[PDB]
Amino acid sequence: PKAKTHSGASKRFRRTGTGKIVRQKANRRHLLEHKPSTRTRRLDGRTVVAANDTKRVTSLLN
Amino acid sequence: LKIDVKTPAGKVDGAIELPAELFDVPANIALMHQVVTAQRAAARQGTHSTKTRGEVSGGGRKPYRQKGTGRARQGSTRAPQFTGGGVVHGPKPRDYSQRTPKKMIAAALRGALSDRARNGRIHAITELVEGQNPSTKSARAFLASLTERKQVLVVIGRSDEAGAKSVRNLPGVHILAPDQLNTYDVLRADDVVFSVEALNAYIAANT
Amino acid sequence: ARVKRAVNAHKKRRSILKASRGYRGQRSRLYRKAKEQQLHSLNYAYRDRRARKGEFRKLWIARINAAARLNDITYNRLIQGLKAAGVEVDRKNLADIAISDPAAFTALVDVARAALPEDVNA
Amino acid sequence: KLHDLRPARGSKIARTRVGRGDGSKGKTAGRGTKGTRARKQVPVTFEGGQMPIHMRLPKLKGFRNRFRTEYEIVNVGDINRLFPQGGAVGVDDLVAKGAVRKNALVKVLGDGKLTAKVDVSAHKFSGSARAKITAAGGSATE
RNA sequence: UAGACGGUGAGAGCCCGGUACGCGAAAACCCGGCACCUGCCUAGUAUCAAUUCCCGAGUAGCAGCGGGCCCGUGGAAUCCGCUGUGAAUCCGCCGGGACCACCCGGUAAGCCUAAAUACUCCUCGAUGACCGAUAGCGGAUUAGUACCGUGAGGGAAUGGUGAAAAGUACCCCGGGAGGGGAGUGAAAGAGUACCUGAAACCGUGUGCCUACAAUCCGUCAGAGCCUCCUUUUCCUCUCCGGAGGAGGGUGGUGAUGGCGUGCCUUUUGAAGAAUGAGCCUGCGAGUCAGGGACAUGUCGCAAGGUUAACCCGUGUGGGGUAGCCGCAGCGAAAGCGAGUCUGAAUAGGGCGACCCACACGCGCAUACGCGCGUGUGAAUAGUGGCGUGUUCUGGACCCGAA
RNA sequence: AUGCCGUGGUGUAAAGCGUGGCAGUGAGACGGCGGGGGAUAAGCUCCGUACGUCGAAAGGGAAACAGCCCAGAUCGCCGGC
RNA sequence: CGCGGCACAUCCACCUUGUGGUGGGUGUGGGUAGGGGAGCGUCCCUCAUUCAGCGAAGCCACCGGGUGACCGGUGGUGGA
Repeated sequence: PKAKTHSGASKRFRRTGTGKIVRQKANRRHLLEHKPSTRTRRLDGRTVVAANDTKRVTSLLN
Repeated sequence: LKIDVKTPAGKVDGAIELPAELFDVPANIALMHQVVTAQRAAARQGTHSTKTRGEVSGGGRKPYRQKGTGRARQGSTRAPQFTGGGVVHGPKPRDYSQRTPKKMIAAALRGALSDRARNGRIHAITELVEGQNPSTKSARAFLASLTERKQVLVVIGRSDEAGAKSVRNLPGVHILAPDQLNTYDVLRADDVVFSVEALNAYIAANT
Repeated sequence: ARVKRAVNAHKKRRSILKASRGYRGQRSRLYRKAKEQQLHSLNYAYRDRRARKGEFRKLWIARINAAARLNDITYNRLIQGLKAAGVEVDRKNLADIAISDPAAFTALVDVARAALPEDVNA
Repeated sequence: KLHDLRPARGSKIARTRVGRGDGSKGKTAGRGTKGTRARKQVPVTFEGGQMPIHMRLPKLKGFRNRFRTEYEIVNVGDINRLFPQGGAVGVDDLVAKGAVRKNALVKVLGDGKLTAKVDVSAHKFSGSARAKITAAGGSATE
């Protein structure tokens, strides 16, 4: 009767001004001693969703 | 573009200039098709009922247990495949109507009217009465003398003295007020009859 | 709108049985049993037209052999000779000649014998 | 008339009846397997064996304010082409043209060459908007 | 102002019952006008001071264990109930999301309150792009009957003669039933076992094959008989015919030879000694609601488009801008804004801008194209409706567990 | 030796790549060539090969025969190689 | 290979020189799950047209027809 949006998807993915979806990488909240600042630079940012699963995600958010 | 017919029990009256809405419109049959189909769809009542499992009495018993019977996996006596059973994916009472844009409806209607006008099928009248009382006989003679066709659509307005009375009992003749002017009727009827008052209100409404 | 699907069934049903006449037992009486047999019948016809072609070749060849051996020559040498002469004549009508006119057949044999080179050397 | 009336080519594609034989689609005609799919449509969320991508990934940082008084946008270039004559500008005129939503305050962009010398009745102009407005010779309100 | 359905011996405006339309109430009863009847009121308004008193008591609030509120005890508001403690009467009290202060709104702990709204066992009228007797409720027929069960409960199948009964008088077989001859009837190919009368099935007659031969039971070759039939020697009996025969050709039978391991399901793999089907008839499984969502074809408009609810109106037409998507995005947000963010700066980098076959003026360049204004017409769009395919939630392709 | 990445010519209706929509498969067997487990074993079993075939491919031949050999049926022909 | 008939892509020339078709040539055309495209038939509604108690539908047989899902015609039964 009326759609629902997967909440966790809405709380993890952000649609941009155009047809793209980004992921906040944050494998950096538990343990950070052995991880160098280099690896944290690699993880830091909001990368684009891989095209091997955008076709699923867009229906998860819509 | 600007033509009128004679008057019943009189001479001639009219001479009203018609705008482009009733003549210079290149009507699109896909549009007209969509609108008309929507109309016949909405006219359907949606009483197409049925009855299935859960509405049929009984059938909760599960006889003929699942081993040593030599029988099928029954499970219920009112299941589809058993006679006296329910219906699968049956005609549930759909209430439906193809809701469309006002622009599409209006364009289709003025398009069809412009086709009738281009083909010389407009009969603009001033009134239709032997003064006050109705006369099926008189209207029959007048309309049969003017249009010479079977199917006629009449537009009068809220005037029941003879406008909405003489036309009854006339196979193929329908009558309505402008505000209820659909397209199915117009496309069906050839010789479309309009009252002066009908054109005045209609044209004014459509500028 | 209940449609009562019988008519659509009856069309192909009777259409099949009237073509099924001639089979034995239930094969010419029951739809579901007749249908199966026609599947195999038509596959058989499908391959058997091709077989028919080949079998007729074999019968024609055999009869040619008989006439040739009555004329003291084998099929191998007969055909080789006809090729050397250039006699582009089929085996079908060659056999018909071999029956309705042995004399002309023998004449063709003499042509082939003349056309053969000499022996089994080259 | 109706006996001529027909539809446009390309619409009204035939409904695909599925379980109606082998010549059309098949005996299973779509659920062409024997696992779960032959009985049930599978949750798109559920992967099947591993931690879903939702749980796997981190929660997107940040929050949403309740008191986010969002303003609408009026592009000064759009003002240029909409009102080359100048004359008068205001909320009512912009919504009368339909370039901006109603019942809300509007900001002005620095996007576009403005030549029409006209005062603008609006709120929260950007610095570039004021520079363009006074370069043409108009004036901002508030 | 009667063409609504229906009935009447085959399809009725004018044959009928009826409809349109217009009449019609002793007695009862709902609403409604009037009278009686009933009932409230011998003014508290204006002004001022605030020393006095009141303004809902085992109540609120607080603490404890819970419900429910988007809100699962979390920092947990307000509301409700339970147990102990237990306030105030306007300089008061409650609330405004722990909480304090200021500000604001309002005065709980007594009661009554029509309208908009929900449902139709049941009673008139009406419709139906709903079935038409294995369907519709199970119930058109002795129906919740018969019947099953100690019982709670379960829970069947059976419609059609013909317009009219005109129901085959009479006669003959026969114990009768039943049949026959007459006869009614348009028809008995309409006889209570009755419109049409399918298929499996049983049976009679008849053309062909068959008792020395092994194969999913056929196909292809294919002899010779039999039915039918054209041309023709000929029967010249010929103003008749095809008798017969040759030859030719439809439709059967098919001697005899070759060839060939049944369908489906499921399986790496099947004719199966792997499963299911005795045969026929009927029924039986991918559909529907939602201004759902992604993509698509096509059709309206055109930086727009679109209305929902509800109103008016009669065939589903016109209104109705509240609202939604698009229109500028980035950023956690403030806030900034064609940039923005991180950041000391950002040189860099993340999201999004603007891609020229190119002229005028002009920096750059031998030529090749970069750029600011105007332009050789330079690059352009969503939205709404109807179908298609998919999908979410709805029993969701269907049947069946314990 | 093969095999693989990349480049420059040549040849081939065309395959490929990226981008969206809708499915299946996600148990594989045998044979040829190289390998481990097993005994120098098995119609055994686990891998590899831009090796095929069956699977999903009828036909010929191997007596009959899914997997080997040849050979990839549009349909018809009482035509040839 | 030969002799002939259909079909999809493509090349060429014409009709709107791909709306969609017309004429010729090359290559192509085994195929399950499965994707795509175009189709056959039944019942109902609307519009137009139209046969029908001088015999409709359904059913039986017969002769023909299309590349297919199938069709038409003739005769009989029956009677809307």
